[PDB]
Amino acid sequence: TCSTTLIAIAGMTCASCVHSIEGMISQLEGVQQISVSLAEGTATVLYNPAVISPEELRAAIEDMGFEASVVS
Amino acid sequence: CSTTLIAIAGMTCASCVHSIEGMISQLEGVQQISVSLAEGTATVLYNPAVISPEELRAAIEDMGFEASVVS
Ligand SMILES: [Ca+2]
Repeated sequence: TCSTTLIAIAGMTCASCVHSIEGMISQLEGVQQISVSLAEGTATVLYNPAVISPEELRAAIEDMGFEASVVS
Repeated sequence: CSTTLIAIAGMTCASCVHSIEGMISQLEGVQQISVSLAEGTATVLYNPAVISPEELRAAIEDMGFEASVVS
């Protein structure tokens, strides 16, 4: 079964980037779905914790040039 | 839900109005959309946890109509 993680993402200011983040993160092994809220500055990720971790997700987002933090 | 008003240029037929309604209304997070051909606008009721005015506007633009968020 999937777990959920909430990640704060700073610096998102366009639709293009929302879609780019969702595309990149969704394709990682174990990621079922990612919902980015441009309004709230967050991503909610449904993932298989046996194969990927919140800190791996966070790190992938950072690598795209956004500051990111696992909230919960 | 939140509400956004989007100005859309170039709506000059019923078929396009309905196309935009269909495409936008079916996006995840979108509860309702009303398009005004006379006023050149769409009013969208949406869940900001899931979708933004910026994304709505970009989706309309991707269909071939110039769009801007008014409020
Ligand atoms: Ca999305």
